[PDB]
Formats: sequence, C-alpha cells, structure tokens
Amino acid sequence: KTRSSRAGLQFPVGRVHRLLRKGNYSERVGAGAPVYLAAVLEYLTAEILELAGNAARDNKKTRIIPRHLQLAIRNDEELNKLLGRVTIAQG
Amino acid sequence: AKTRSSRAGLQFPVGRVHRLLRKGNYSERVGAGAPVYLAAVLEYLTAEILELAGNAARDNKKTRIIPRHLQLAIRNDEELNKLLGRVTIAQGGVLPNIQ
Amino acid sequence: VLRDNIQGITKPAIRRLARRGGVKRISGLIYEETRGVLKVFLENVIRDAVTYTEHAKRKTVTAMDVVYALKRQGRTLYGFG
Amino acid sequence: RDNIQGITKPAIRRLARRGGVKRISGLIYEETRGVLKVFLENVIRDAVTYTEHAKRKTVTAMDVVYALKRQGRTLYGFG
Amino acid sequence: TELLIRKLPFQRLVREIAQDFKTDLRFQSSAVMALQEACEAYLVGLFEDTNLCAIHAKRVTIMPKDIQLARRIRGER
Amino acid sequence: RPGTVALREIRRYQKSTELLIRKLPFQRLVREIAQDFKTDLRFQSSAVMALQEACEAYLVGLFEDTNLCAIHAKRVTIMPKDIQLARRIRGERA
Amino acid sequence: DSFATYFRRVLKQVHQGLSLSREAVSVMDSLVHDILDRIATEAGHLARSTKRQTITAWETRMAVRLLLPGQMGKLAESEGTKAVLRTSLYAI
Amino acid sequence: GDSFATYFRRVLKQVHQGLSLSREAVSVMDSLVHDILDRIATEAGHLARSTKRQTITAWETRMAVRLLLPGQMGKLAESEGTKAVLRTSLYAIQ
DNA sequence: CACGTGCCTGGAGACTAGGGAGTAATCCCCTTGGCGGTTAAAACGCGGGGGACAGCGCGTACGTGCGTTTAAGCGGTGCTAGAGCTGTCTACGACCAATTGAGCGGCCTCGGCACC
DNA sequence: GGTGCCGAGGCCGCTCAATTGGTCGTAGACAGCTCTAGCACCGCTTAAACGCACGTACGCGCTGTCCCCCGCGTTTTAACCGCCAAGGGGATTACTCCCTAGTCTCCAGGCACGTG
Repeated sequence: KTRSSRAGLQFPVGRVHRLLRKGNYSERVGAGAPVYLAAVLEYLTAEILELAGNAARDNKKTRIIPRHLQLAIRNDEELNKLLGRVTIAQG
Repeated sequence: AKTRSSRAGLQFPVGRVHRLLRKGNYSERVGAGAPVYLAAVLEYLTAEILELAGNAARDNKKTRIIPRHLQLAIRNDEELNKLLGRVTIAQGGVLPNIQ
Repeated sequence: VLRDNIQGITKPAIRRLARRGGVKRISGLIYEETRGVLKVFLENVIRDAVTYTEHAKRKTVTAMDVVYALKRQGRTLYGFG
Repeated sequence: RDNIQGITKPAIRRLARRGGVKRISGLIYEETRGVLKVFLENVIRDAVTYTEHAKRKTVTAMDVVYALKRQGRTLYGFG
Repeated sequence: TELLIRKLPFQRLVREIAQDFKTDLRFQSSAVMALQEACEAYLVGLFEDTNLCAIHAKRVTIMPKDIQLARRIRGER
Repeated sequence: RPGTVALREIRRYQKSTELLIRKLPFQRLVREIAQDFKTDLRFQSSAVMALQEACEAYLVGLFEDTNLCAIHAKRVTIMPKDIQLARRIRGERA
Repeated sequence: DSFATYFRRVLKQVHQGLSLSREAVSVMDSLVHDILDRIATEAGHLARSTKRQTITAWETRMAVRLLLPGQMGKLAESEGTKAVLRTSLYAI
Repeated sequence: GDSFATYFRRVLKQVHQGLSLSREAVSVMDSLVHDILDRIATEAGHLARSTKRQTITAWETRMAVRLLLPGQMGKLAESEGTKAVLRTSLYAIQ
C-alpha cells in the first residue's frame, strides 16, 4: 500500500515528499523526486551507519555514540569531503 | 508623484525589485515594505561602490569606469572586501602589494 | 556588570586545547593571541545569534539560533537541531 | 604531449609574478599543473552536468558561472 | 569526547560579550553548550593548522606568527 | 641584477589586468579534460573565457597564499612544500 | 517529524547486535535533514535555471551528481535509479 | 530585459556626474546587484522560515541586512532603508 | 532495548480538472574546421651569483614538578520572565481588469584613448 | 604633441511592465494564561588553576658551501588574426496530453506507554 513498500526501501517516501513540499524548493514537486530522494538517503544513512558500526566494533561497544559517527565520517575520505565543515556535538 | 521609486525618493526601481523577489521564490508571500527596503539598501550599496570606483578612476586619471576600478574599490575598502571576498571580477586584476 | 572575563579562558585550558590539536610545545605569547582569536570568533557568532533572537522578538538566545548562526558562518553543527 | 603542457613554464612564471612571488623553484611547475588540472576537473565536472541536466550538447557561460558559484568562487563579469 | 574549557567561565564570557549587542539578554543552557562545542572545535582546528605551520618552519613551538599565518591563509581576518 | 627584473615584472603584471595564459592551449586543455565526462561537446567562447578568468584568479590567489608561507619560513623561493601547505590549510585537499 | 524509527530499522538490518543511542539518533536526524535540504536546494536551483517549476526525478538525479562526487555519485545514482524503476514495475 | 543599466548610470551621474560607465562595468555591477539581492532575499527567507512565518516583510529584510552586512555600512544601509520606508509611509496623508 | 497494546494523525486511493511541458518543425547564430601570413612567445644553452641548507654554539624560555590558593561543580531552594500556546479579529497581500508612461532600441554626435 | 576609431550619450517611438482601483480570504498582529526553565543565592570540597625552582630542549644568530634559479642571446614553434564553409545545435512557436495540485474518504504504521 505504502510507496516505501513499492520502492523496496525503508525511508518514508511520504515523509520525504512532505518535507519537500514544506521546504518550498519549487512550486511543483514531481512524483519521482520523493522516491529518488528516499533512495539516496537510504544509501547514505546505510553507509554512515555501517561505518559507525565498524567503529563501534573496533571500540568494542554495543552502542553507537556521536564520537563513533565522527570517526566514521572523518575516516572515509569521500564522506570526509562531503562533511568536512561539520562539527558533531560530544565528538 | 506616481510609481513607488519616486514615492520613496529612490533612484532604484521598487517595482523591478518586487518582481525579482517574486520570481526568485524565496517565500510564499512578499510584504509591501520588502521591495522598498531592498531597493533602498541596494541603491546605497551601489552608490558607495560607484563612488569608490569613480575615485579610483580619478586617481588613475581615467574618466571611464571599467571592472578594474570596481575591483580596486571592492578590495581597497575594508568592508566591501569582507562582503565580496570570494568574488572574482572579470578583468579585475589584483592590488599592487609586492609583499 | 561583567568585566574582564576574557581571562576565564585559563592558560591550562588553552594548553589542553593545543595538546588535543596536536602540538608539542607552546610559546608564551600564544595565550594572549588565542584569547583574542576566541573573542573575535565569539563576537561574530553571538552577534548573529542575538540578531536571530531579535528577529523573532525573543529575549532568550535559543540554541536553535546559535546553530543557525554557526551554519551561516560556514561551520555547521549537528546535535541540537 | 599530455596537452597539460599548454600551461607552460613562462605562463606559470607570469601568473606567479602577478601573485607576488620573487623567486620560483624548479619543481613548482609540476605541482602547479596538477593543482590547475584538479581545479579544472572540479569545475568542468559541474559545468558539464549542468548542461546534461538542461539536455544541451553545448557548454555555455551560464553553466560555468553556476558551477563556479557552487565551489564558492563566484564570477561576476559573465551572466 | 570532553569539554576542555570550564563551563562557568565560558558562560560568563558569552554573557559579557552578548551584553554589548542587546542588554538584559538571556541564554538557555543548550545555546551556551552549543557555543562551547563550536568554539572548542574551532580552536582545535586552528591549533591543528598552527602546528602544521610550525612544522613547516622547521620549528616545534607554535608562536604567534604561526597563528597569524594560519588565519591569514584560511581567509578570516 | 638577479633581482630587479623580477620586481619590475611584479610591478608590471600586478598593475595590468590581461590574461596570462595563452588562449588556444587553455582552450584545447579544457576541451580535452571535458571530453572525458561527455564525449562530443561544444564550448561557447564565453564559457572558455569564464573558465580561463576563473582559473587564473584562483591560481594567482593560491600563489599569493603560498608566497606568504614561503616568506614565513625565512625564504623567498616557493617550493612544492609551500603549495602543499597552503592547499592543506585552505582546506582544498592534502 | 524524525527518522529515529527508520534509523533503528536500517541499523538492525545491517548490524544485528547493535543499537543506536539517543544522541546518535539526534545527530543522524540532523545530518539526514541537512543532506535532504542540500539536495532539494540544488534541485530547485536547477529547475529554476532551466526555466521549469517542477522538481522531477531528473532534477534530483542531476543534483546528487552535483553534491556527491564520483565516488558514490556514480553509485548512489545506481541505487536511486532502481527505486524509481521498481515503482513502475509494481504499478503494472 | 532584466537589468539595471539605466539606474547605475543615474546613480553614477548623481554622485560623479563627470564620469561614465563602461559596458563591462555595467555587466559586473548588474551581476553584483543581482547577487546581493539574492543573498539578502535568501537570508530573509531563512529568517521567515525560522519563526514559522511565510511572509517576507520589511522587518525580515531589515534583519537580514543587519545580519549579512555587519559593521558601519550595515548601520548606514539600515538607516537608508528605514528612511525610504518612512518616506513611502508619509504618503498616507489621505 | 525488545515485545504487546492502544491509538490517531498522517499517508494512501480514487476522482477532478487544469495547465506544464514534451514533441515537432523551422529559422539561423554561431561554433567547429580549415588555411595562410606573421611574429611574438617559448624552448634551449650557459655563466654567474644569491640563497637553501646544514652545522655549531649561546642563552633562554618552557615543561615538569611541588606547595598554595581558589572557585567550579554539585545540590538544593526559591522566584518569576517569558516561551509557548490558544482564541479572536482585521489589515494585508494575492488576484484581476483597465490605464498609461518609463525604459529600451534605433539613430545621429562626439570625446576618450591607444597609438606613434 | 597630433590622430582616427569606437563606445558612450541624448532624442524620439512605443510597448510592455508598472500603476491604479476594487475584492476577498487568511496569515498574522494581538490579548490572555500557563508553566518551565532560566536566573540569583546558599555552603563543601575538591579538582583545577596558580605561583615558583629548575634544568634543559630548543630558537636563533653566524658561517660556509655548493647549487640551482635568473638574465640574456638565439632558434624554433605555435599562437594570434583574417577569412571562408557549413551544418549542428540553440531558441520559438502550436498543440495536446499527460502529469500534478486539490479534495473526499479510508486505514494503518509508527509513537508513545507498559513490561521482565
């Protein structure tokens, strides 16, 4: 029934569409834009959480902490390029 | 008199600035005072920049303002330089510093 | 009235920050320069923060204004909104 | 010829002199060509995607201006 | 990881600076914490660039000229 | 005489505002580097001019910044270490 | 308005023996919102540049290629493309 | 179609009547005014969206000017804007 | 933090209806390609002199450590400023239809300048 | 100091965008109320800053060298300018049709709570 189940994703296509409408980035928003944005956010979040989980396993902690997120972001060179001007609280 | 530029005593066109604000799609609705304020601000900015560029042209014994004088006006002044630091002006050159 | 509180950034605090940064030895004149640099950056951020608060006709500088001011300065901030 | 040699030695010496330098070492030119080529890559790879989005087979000055604006080095004389 | 500036002196510094821009202001603790984290990150980055500059000059002690050079190169002035 | 000429060259080129890269080699270079991303492309002469007048400005800014860190090290000669340090500090790359 | 549940869902499917802390959820949420905002602003800028007032799949595929460089811009494109393509298959 | 050439010439004649504006300088200042207008407008849009307000009034575009033009020039520009808004408001003499 | 449980507002499906733009054909601007002259710039070679670098010694200021001071952090305790929410009214800004003159382009004048 | 060209400047026609007038729905100003969260104060104490002695790692000045850039004259090259062909794609217009805003139900999944 839901568009997320249609696209085989987990991020909410409806929520991404609502955020796109509320942000007022253009007068009309296409139908495929929320699906594509949800897919890209899926891939990015999956990669970031994979790296953070690798860091947590290295630090032998079962929980993920903003320090682990900072290590994950600043260890991978490409994600470092994307988020180089970012400072994370308690990191 | 008529219009809004002459009503506020602004050389810059209030209506054109209003149209630009509408076309840029920066918010759903644009208030009445926003184009007037923005036209006044831009008129003052261009007055300062043009006065500085004209002074640079006079110091160069030149009667025509080219982009080089604009870059001299932007960089020599200590404030416009802060506002337009990351801006490259075509055929603008650089100030003579020789370290 | 609060006066001469720039000295609240103690010499050991700047030393700890420098050691975290990666330095090994610090000259004696680094502390005053660092206090000046911190004061300049703090003024730049706080002016935009209080501008944001004035815009909303608020009297308390909300963290959602400081994060916006920092985002404006080019140094974003995650963890507060 | 890699065609990067079009940015020849005197064409870097003149540009550095406009920079303000007084003496240039012999190994500066290779690093300078590398810097120039990576900057050109970073700008062209955006000024080409802009045309590809506009479904155009040519690169115009407006696309290059937008690409330069993305990297943070705005250009004013064009568009 | 851990805050390196003491909380109370930094809060008093922030209040003293902000009293110039708008008197009788108020700060909520989240804002002061955000400012502290941002300033610590900024100073750590600045000292990273300062150590780079010091190593560049065949030196191991960071000196005021190193901080000045790092700030001039980074753009801020 | 080892100096002097460089000083006059600096004074002349800083006062001038022309383009210091030969037009045709830069045009060929930009075409070659662009042909990788999308084959059979055409460039407006204004686009090539915009790219040239952006690359020249960036290079001259980088050379001023590397001159700062060359004189800072009690030198007058710029070396690839200076360029690498300037690019590292500016945040462009390593 | 948060992605906390979706963050936990995506974590549990990649690292079974892991959990996300509240601060981690907050920073992840802010990061995802900022990335979405950046992509949306680039898409809207592209749409205005082309004199069109719709953000379609084209204006987002050609915006992630501007934000994310070739490391994943040639891969997150591939992951994104299957998503819009799969919707067409389910409809028929 | 959309430019500011005549107004630039008018302002220059008002300030430095003896001088004249070149075509390249007209283009540079046209782009400069467009860029400054875009920056102020987008900052006022951010300010409007921050307080859950969908209108961009004079208050928003004054706070944006103060926030984006720090220093003496910002205070002068705000004074000029308030003077212009007041002059418009005095046409409420009806 | 995971596994029931209740629940409720946002997401989804069906319909309307309306215009954004996708497609096609056409005019033609201009960007690619080529050729020829000519000539300014670049590549090469060489001598020479400044300066990059390494080494050595002096003195000097800094990290370490110890005793001293101090004020930050904790934990209440109390007071109230105002952030935030709700209800209600109205000034305002989007919108349309009619009117008109301000700025743009064509065209004729004329000084600024790059040149010798 | 003398000169030709070319880009800017002023006058007129006009049209298209700005202005004027009226309407209406709602976004927002505005008043009132609440509670929460920020401010000011109390004392303990103990981590942390601070003051001093000190030896030593290290900055900095002097010196020597040898070398690697600089300047300059020469030859080669290829860039710059003028000119022609051309056709490939940029930009418009006509049309429609198909995508999307808006609205009405209808329902579930994801938010919050409880639990061992």
